[PDB]
Amino acid sequence: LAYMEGGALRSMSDKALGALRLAVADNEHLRDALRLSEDPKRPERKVQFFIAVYQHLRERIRQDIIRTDDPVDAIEQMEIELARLTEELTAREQKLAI
Amino acid sequence: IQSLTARAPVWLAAQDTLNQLCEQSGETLASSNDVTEYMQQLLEREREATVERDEVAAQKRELEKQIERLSQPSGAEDSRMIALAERFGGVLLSEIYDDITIDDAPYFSALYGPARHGIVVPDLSLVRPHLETLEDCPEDLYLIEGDPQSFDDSVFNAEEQTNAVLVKSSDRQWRYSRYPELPLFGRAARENRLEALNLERDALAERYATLSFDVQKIQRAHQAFSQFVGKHLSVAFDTDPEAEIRE
Amino acid sequence: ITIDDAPYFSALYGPARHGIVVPDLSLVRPHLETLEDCPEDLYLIEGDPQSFDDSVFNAEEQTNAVLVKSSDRQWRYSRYPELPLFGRAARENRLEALNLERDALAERYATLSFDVQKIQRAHQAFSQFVGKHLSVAFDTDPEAEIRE
Repeated sequence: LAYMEGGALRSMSDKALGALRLAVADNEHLRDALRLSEDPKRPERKVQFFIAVYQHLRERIRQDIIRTDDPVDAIEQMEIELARLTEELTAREQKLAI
Repeated sequence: IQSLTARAPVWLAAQDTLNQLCEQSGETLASSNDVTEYMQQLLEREREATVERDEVAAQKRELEKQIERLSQPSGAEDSRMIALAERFGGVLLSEIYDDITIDDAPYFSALYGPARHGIVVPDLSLVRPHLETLEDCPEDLYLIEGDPQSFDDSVFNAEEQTNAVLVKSSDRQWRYSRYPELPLFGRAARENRLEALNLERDALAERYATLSFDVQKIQRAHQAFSQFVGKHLSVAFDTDPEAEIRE
Repeated sequence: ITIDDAPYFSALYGPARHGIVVPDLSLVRPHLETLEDCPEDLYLIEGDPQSFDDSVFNAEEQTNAVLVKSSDRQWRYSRYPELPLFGRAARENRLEALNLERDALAERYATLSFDVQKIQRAHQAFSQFVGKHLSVAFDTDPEAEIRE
């Protein structure tokens, strides 16, 4: 993005914030951090929000079965878990039927 | 300078995408040809993992089929044994011997032979009409005559031997039943054994899930590489503009 | 034995289909306790291997099935199987059909491999082009500019 004027950057930021609004509807702490982050005179808050995201995304890892501190690398582990749980669901359905 | 600046953003985005893609892999890419050999290695790993996954899946399916075969009403040839059992006022012999001990279970199973799973019908004349109708049934259906509640032991030409039983099934004909393990009769701990089968299949399913996830990961990596090359090759491995622009 | 009655013979014999024609029965009883690898429900019959008399059954023929008084209070109902243990005649045509299917699969694999080879070659040609002529690819003719 180093070679793009500021107006387009503002537009992408606006669209991303619009998406985040829907995305973080459920959470309250992340929602509050986002609501703080839009003050143009406190830029660091935005950065903090990102940290607050990753930080949060780490605590809810459920590290009991996951290890990757980086949430980006935990998508594979969640996919593994969904596949395993689909197998377990099939087994449970058969057991309930019998 | 303006030409290089115009070229810049495309090159920079390409470099970032390529770096992410390669770092995701253990290897670092340096050429279009190198990307092609990486694709070939990806295909090799995929065509391997799929074979192991299918083999594990076949083993798994066999395990669940075996587990089910022991399920209901009392683990037996319940595919048609059910209808064959309630359609006539009889009771499964295996169920009749459901509570026999694990020790007497092998002896009685060997004694009864292929007739272990038979159905007790004191008349044998209820099945006489329906016999012609039966075209969907186990290739060898077994029936015994007596009181289902208190059936008297089938009279046999039995002859017990060490961990086995000889029997004379018909004139000049002997069947020698070696004491089986984990028999048909005594279907109380056989439920425990099908539980053991479930335990066994747990690891099979775990391994199958790991193989399936590996297959999915390789597929997604290949698709990402394809999309990359679709958007990316035009500027891949080209010189850095930023240094030129600064100079 | 004939193909026609082979399913009948198999249905009649049941699990006793697989049996050894030992006219003595005396080598088994001492060795009976000595048999451990043998099939759990081993079947043995007394008869002459040179001329094996028809085995003893109280057989009644139902439509594509049989009922035999196997023993007292034991009437056994069986159906006609396919590819019976008796009358195999080496069933060589089944082997041939399986070989036909395998050979068709191999031919299909060969054709697909040839197609993959051609696709690989085309890919390598494209890579070669983009490695050596991509820079000037699709660009205009400089002769007009030179003349201008």
